[PDB]
Amino acid sequence: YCRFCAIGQLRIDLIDDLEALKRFLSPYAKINPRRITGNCQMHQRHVAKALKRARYLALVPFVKD
Amino acid sequence: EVKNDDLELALKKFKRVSLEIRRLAQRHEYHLRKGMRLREKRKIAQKKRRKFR
Amino acid sequence: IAKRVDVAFITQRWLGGTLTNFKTLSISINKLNKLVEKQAENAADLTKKENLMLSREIERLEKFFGGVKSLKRLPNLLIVDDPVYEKNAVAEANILRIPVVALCNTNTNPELVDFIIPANNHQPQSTCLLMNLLADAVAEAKAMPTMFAYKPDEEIQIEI
Amino acid sequence: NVSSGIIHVSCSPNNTIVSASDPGGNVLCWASSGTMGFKGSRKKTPYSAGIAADKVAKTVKEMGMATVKLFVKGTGRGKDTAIRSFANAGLSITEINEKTPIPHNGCKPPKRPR
Amino acid sequence: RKNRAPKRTVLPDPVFNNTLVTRIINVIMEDGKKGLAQRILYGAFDLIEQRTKEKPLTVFERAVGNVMPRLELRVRRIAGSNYQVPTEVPQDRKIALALRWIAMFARKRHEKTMLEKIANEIIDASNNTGAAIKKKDDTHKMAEANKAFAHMRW
RNA sequence: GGUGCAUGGUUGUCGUCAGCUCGUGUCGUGAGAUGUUGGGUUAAGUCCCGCAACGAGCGCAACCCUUAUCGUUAGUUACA
RNA sequence: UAUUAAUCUAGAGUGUGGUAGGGAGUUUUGGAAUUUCAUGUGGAGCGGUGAAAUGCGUAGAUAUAUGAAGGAACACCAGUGGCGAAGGCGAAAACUUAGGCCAUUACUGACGCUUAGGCUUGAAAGUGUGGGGAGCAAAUAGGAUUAGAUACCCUAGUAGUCCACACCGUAAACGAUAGAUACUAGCUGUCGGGGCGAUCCCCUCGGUAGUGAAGUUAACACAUUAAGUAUCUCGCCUGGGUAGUACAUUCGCAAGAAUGAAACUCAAACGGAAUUGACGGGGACCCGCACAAGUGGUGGAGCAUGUUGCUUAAUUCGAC
Repeated sequence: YCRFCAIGQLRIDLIDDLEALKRFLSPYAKINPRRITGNCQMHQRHVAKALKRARYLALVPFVKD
Repeated sequence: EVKNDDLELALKKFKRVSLEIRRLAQRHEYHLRKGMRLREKRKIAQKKRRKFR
Repeated sequence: IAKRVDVAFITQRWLGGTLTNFKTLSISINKLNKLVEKQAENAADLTKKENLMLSREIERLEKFFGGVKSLKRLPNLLIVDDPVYEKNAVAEANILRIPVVALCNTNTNPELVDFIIPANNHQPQSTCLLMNLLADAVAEAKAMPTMFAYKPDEEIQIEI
Repeated sequence: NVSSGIIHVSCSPNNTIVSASDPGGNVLCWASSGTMGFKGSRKKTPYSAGIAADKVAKTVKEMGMATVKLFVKGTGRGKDTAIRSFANAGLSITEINEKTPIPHNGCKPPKRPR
Repeated sequence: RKNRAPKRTVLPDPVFNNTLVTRIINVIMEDGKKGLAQRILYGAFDLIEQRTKEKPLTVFERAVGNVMPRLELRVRRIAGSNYQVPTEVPQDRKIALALRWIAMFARKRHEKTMLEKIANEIIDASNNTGAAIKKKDDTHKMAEANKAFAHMRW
């Protein structure tokens, strides 16, 4: 279930589609792999970078809910 | 990793969380290499692509 | 097809070799027919366990020879419902010199059958029509009334 | 003691420790797998951890406690069964947190046991 | 690998009307005879109402009910430090083990004529004084002692 | 008298284990495979479905000896 | 075959529009977590394997919870992966940014490719200098199974591991697959581009992979990225130990490395793959007084039996 090729924005950054980035983020502050997300993986790797930034930005915890 | 559902149901939901943490953090007591880390990442990818698909 | 034109046919397992190897299979089908004839002649001359074993062996031979037991001679021509489904049949036909007619599918290969026909088995509209018309060819060849091959749209035998 | 408090459970491949403590940090009691006649191989089993956890829950119930906080720190296989032992030993549970020394992929660990 | 086989239980002793009676007679078997252990059991009962008086039928059924064990221990080893794992057994082997215990603790003793010693042995095994009840208590207490190794069952 | 480092004849052994195979044929450039393996069943390849397969033999069992119900040939020296 | 001139690009590459990636290096920040430090508590353990042991510990150890210093790398994200000259890259960010991708009609206009020479890099170890040893750990110290054992394991601990100038310029440098050019299905599956639509299920061309047609190979197996198709070029293998030992060239302060022999011997090489078995501290399947149980018997004891080491006038031989 892609959320960036589906939305057609095609623009990935820190804060403009955060809920779309979190759609691939489990409540456990962990991102689902490619075999679970099943998307174009441009947007999924962008999610990877953005949510690792969020962990660095303390949006979501490292090891917590 | 917090789990607060009921007196006992919270632990029932926490069982899977504890299993996940135990399987994730078990690799800090033996020898490992970064190339072997990528190797085992590819191996588990193949495992979940063949079994879990 | 058989009830419209009398002809030897194979419906059970086409054995992995019944045309390139048919000598010890000719003797096998002869043993089967002879044992059935003896059982018709026999009426409980032995213990019933031996009769149970006799029926056991008869059915064992039937479950492999049930298809190939009506012809006593090698065929001069054979049809195929699917080239990949009848690997034994096409193999034994290529060992001989008899041409092959098959209903090729897009997942099959067209370099295996002497008469490639794009007839689907997943879609029954082709296979039913082709079976009926193959029957009708030899029917009109034998000077008997013909059912199909002159209709714009024959019987709709769509499989569920 | 105080009705509140925290029960902490730590596990290493050949050790388990369980301590009932005040919320400020000071402990009220603690036990380990070696406290009984199961030291060694028998102390790597969930039985030793369960009995130690029951012992500390019982001795802190005598010392005075109720529904407790749950702090697990470690990577042991019995880190889930210990919480069940807390729940069934009178020191019931409502929530559980993680104080584990789980390292984000870091430096060299000890040598490989095999 | 053989599996469940048709074990057979013979007709009960038709002078006391109990299958456990004939099983006991055929477990304490000396020289092969049942006319031997039958006399042994009858004289044992006679001396039972002679010393330590008790009705033979009630005391026998009570002993049969009580001296039966609870579980069994299978030996398990992988590399070292072998241990036991609990397992369940049908009651036939339980009463068989009771038979064997009675035979072993009766056929061998000083303290003269066997009549009174076997009567004393069966009476002690009946009134819960330790001759076979201790094994039943231990096998229950054994599971909670080596439970750390008992849990390791596959 | 010996060399079972010639052996025969005879066996034991795995093991009464459920295995050993073979002819028809085909594939693999080749050793090799296939039929037997797997899955069902009395210990049991007693037996069956299946397949590059078809059948057939050896082991095995049903078949043989003893135990064995009734009847049948016939009755003493068993019986009495 | 090669040269001559220019327009055509169509490979060399280039432009416009877009473009994925942990590329690399340098720089910036952060603490989840451990140790020191601070608050404490507490009783008798902690540390850990195959059982345990070395070791820490009543002076307070382990544990218990966070916080400053410290430095390591940054759970999932992590792709039948991307990128990357193989080599290697995973917290996040910035600078240079290499190259990957199409829409590439357009563009100098054969410019091109390999390439011994040469240049560079090639992991990591280790090591010269400046740091921490918080954590790990070679060497080291101890316990432990091997007949010892340095080897499995566990605990600690110096250099070092981690950073920068870096060096050794060596590999299991693996796709065990040298590059560049032109072409070759389908399918399986990860990815990029343009195009047009909700995203997968859309097309095209490519990067990294596989089954597999034709094709190739000794078979295994390559197969659109070939080991194919043909070309071009370079280096190597024309047997193994001999053999990285002889001489000898070169790099290095350091630890050590690149090219490179023989006499002598074997018909072979720890030659390769496939190919039928049993074993496996690899198992699946199928069964047996094969195992438990009691009955016993022997090993414990007496004779009865025959033998064996010994002893005889022979203690007949074999069955081991």
